[PDB]
Amino acid sequence: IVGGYTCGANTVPYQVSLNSGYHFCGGSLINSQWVVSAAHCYKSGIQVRLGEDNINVVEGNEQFISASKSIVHPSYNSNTLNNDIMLIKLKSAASLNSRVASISLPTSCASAGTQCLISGWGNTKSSGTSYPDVLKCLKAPILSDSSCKSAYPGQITSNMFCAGYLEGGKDSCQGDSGGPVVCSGKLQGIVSWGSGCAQKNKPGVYTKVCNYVSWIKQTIASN
Ligand SMILES: NC(=[NH2+])c1ccc2nc(C(O)(O)c3nc4ccc(C(N)=[NH2+])cc4[nH]3)[nH]c2c1
Ligand SMILES: [Ca+2]
Ligand SMILES: [Mg+2]
Ligand SMILES: [Zn+2]
Ligand SMILES: [Zn+2]
Ligand SMILES: [Zn+2]
Repeated sequence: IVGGYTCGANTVPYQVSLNSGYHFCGGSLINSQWVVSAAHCYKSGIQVRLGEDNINVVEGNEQFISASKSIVHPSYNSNTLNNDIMLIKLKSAASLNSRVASISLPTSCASAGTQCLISGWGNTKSSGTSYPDVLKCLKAPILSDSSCKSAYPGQITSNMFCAGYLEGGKDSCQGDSGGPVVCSGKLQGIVSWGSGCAQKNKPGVYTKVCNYVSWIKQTIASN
């Protein structure tokens, strides 16, 4: 996350860290047994880490659980990143508390203008590499699809939306990947892609989760 701030320990209780021997992506807990993340974060051998803040220090509120199954969206296009969402099932159900909580899926999609919270342990330098050990937050509004499409002509579909600052400076970045974008209490986006990070006129692109609620509910009930 570039131009963000330190969230604070366990202030984003639904945030997860996907670890395959090191943190590689983020994700969101949707109930005690399932996590939603991005399909471009797909790997085999994933361990989910809940209650994290400093991912390099066992501070006491973590739960480390292995994934029993991963389901990448059936129409995921790795070339365009259209339908960039995946579901991970845990081997054991997590114990939810103040520090580990699930986030609610939306009833409707959110409007442009709406401010959201995005978080992750991803890169924090636009030009450089600096990876943080504690969770970083960023508040950004959803941009109109018009400015999104102008920034990325012929690359945006109806399953994506942009959020950010066209002036540059603030953005999610690699590592934040799969992470949450919460606006008004609902999970509305998944950190998917961008052009570099925090570049002017190159806002972040997010998966539009409100278009996947029936797939998510049907998939978790039958698995
Ligand atoms: N080595 C790894 N473990 C790793 C993990 C995830 C990655 N994801 C990318 C990316 O290439 O897929 C990537 N994810 C992005 C998310 C947001 C923005 C943005 N808003 N500018 C840009 C991004 N680029 N590389 C990655 C490398
Ligand atoms: Ca920790
Ligand atoms: Mg994240
Ligand atoms: Zn990359
Ligand atoms: Zn990238
Ligand atoms: Zn990524």
